[PDB]
Amino acid sequence: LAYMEGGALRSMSDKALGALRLAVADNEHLRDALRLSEDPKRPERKVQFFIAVYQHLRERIRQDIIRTDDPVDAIEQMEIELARLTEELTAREQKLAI
Amino acid sequence: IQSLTARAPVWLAAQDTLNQLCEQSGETLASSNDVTEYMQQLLEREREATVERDEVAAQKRELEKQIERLSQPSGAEDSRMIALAERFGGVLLSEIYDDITIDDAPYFSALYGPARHGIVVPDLSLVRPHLETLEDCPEDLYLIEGDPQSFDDSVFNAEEQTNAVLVKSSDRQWRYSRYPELPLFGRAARENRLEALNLERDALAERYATLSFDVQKIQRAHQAFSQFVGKHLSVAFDTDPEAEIRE
Amino acid sequence: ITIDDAPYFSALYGPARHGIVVPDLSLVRPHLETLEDCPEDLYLIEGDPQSFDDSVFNAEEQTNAVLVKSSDRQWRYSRYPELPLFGRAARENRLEALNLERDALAERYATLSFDVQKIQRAHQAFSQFVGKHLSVAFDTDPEAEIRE
Repeated sequence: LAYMEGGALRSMSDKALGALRLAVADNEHLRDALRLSEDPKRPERKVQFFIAVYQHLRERIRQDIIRTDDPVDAIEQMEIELARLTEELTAREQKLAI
Repeated sequence: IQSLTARAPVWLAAQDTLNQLCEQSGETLASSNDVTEYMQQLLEREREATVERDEVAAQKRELEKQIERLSQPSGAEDSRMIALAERFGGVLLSEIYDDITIDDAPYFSALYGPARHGIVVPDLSLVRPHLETLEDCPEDLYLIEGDPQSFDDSVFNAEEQTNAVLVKSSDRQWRYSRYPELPLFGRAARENRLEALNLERDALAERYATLSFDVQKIQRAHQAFSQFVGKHLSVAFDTDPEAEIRE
Repeated sequence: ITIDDAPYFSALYGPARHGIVVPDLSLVRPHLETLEDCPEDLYLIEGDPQSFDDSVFNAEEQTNAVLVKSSDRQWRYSRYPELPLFGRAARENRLEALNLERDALAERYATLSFDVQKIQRAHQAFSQFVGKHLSVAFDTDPEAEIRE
């Protein structure tokens, strides 16, 4: 993005914030951090929000079965878990039927 | 300078995408040809993992089929044994011997032979009409005559031997039943054994899930590489503009 | 034995289909306790291997099935199987059909491999082009500019 004027950057930021609004509807702490982050005179808050995201995304890892501190690398582990749980669901359905 | 600046953003985005893609892999890419050999290695790993996954899946399916075969009403040839059992006022012999001990279970199973799973019908004349109708049934259906509640032991030409039983099934004909393990009769701990089968299949399913996830990961990596090359090759491995622009 | 009655013979014999024609029965009883690898429900019959008399059954023929008084209070109902243990005649045509299917699969694999080879070659040609002529690819003719 180093070679793009500021107006387009503002537009992408606006669209991303619009998406985040829907995305973080459920959470309250992340929602509050986002609501703080839009003050143009406190830029660091935005950065903090990102940290607050990753930080949060780490605590809810459920590290009991996951290890990757980086949430980006935990998508594979969640996919593994969904596949395993689909197998377990099939087994449970058969057991309930019998 | 303006030409290089115009070229810049495309090159920079390409470099970032390529770096992410390669770092995701253990290897670092340096050429279009190198990307092609990486694709070939990806295909090799995929065509391997799929074979192991299918083999594990076949083993798994066999395990669940075996587990089910022991399920209901009392683990037996319940595919048609059910209808064959309630359609006539009889009771499964295996169920009749459901509570026999694990020790007497092998002896009685060997004694009864292929007739272990038979159905007790004191008349044998209820099945006489329906016999012609039966075209969907186990290739060898077994029936015994007596009181289902208190059936008297089938009279046999039995002859017990060490961990086995000889029997004379018909004139000049002997069947020698070696004491089986984990028999048909005594279907109380056989439920425990099908539980053991479930335990066994747990690891099979775990391994199958790991193989399936590996297959999915390789597929997604290949698709990402394809999309990359679709958007990316035009500027891949080209010189850095930023240094030129600064100079 | 004939193909026609082979399913009948198999249905009649049941699990006793697989049996050894030992006219003595005396080598088994001492060795009976000595048999451990043998099939759990081993079947043995007394008869002459040179001329094996028809085995003893109280057989009644139902439509594509049989009922035999196997023993007292034991009437056994069986159906006609396919590819019976008796009358195999080496069933060589089944082997041939399986070989036909395998050979068709191999031919299909060969054709697909040839197609993959051609696709690989085309890919390598494209890579070669983009490695050596991509820079000037699709660009205009400089002769007009030179003349201008």
